[PDB]
Amino acid sequence: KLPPGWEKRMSRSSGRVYYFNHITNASQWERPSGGKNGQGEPARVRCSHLLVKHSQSRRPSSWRQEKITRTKEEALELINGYIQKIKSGEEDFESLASQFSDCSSAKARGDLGAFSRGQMQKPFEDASFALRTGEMSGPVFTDSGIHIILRTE
Amino acid sequence: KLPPGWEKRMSRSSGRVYYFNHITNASQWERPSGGKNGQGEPARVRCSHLLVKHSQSRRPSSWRQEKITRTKEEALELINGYIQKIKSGEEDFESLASQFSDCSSAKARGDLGAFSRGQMQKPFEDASFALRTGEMSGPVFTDSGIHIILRTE
Repeated sequence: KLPPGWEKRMSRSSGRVYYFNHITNASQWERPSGGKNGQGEPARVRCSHLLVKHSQSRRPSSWRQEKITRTKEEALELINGYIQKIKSGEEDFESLASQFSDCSSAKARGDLGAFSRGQMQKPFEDASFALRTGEMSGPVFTDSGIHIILRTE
Repeated sequence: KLPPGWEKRMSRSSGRVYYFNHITNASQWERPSGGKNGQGEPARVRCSHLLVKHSQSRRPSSWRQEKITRTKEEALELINGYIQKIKSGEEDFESLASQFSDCSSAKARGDLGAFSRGQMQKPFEDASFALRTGEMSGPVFTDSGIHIILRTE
């Protein structure tokens, strides 16, 4: 039981039990399922994303700044903060992506349109295809930087 | 702190702590916020809903059945099951609304379009306007029956 990549975990040095997805890096308190079988993954998905680059990005530059100097660590710090703000309900994905995404797609509020496998960097693709409609990933690491992915279709 | 209608609660006879919204009846393990002030509520929203009627509905009839005979209790049982299935990620709101909503809007996968205050039954409206974009309510009781509301805009 439990959909692809999902496993019950516990925070280190704590008694907090949650569910974590090994493919999307998403964490949630809620059990990810309650049967459907032989479903596989979708052949095509539509996602939006929020990218936070760092000094180690293949191209450490964006519409936000000519030279990204933040470290991988600081980038992750920011990504976790954005995820926290979205999950709290205080800020929505689209407004945060429009303001803070280091990807040009920020102009379209982070929307990347629909795509199939073979287009995006492997970890990005793996996470995108492991998300069910409406789900949001955790921190996804690619050569571009760190992403938060939202599956819209 | 905590947005409109939200309060930290605990399940009776248990140690399970969660957050509950008194206006939308939504329950979640996640703190609903992490500051914005003087925000009020949106003047217009767009929502989708899934209605489960019961024998006490003003009009106990729908495209699903000429006579709804289920009790208020059974209707609530069903609504809670749908909320559970959506939160698990096993089923999405639109497909469930298309199949089980007793409202004609089922034809549009539950979409009601955009609206302002003064159009919908009071409890429905109160819940809709207390939802932030993307949020889903808990069981909302109106004269029509019991609803699950999803704010899309």
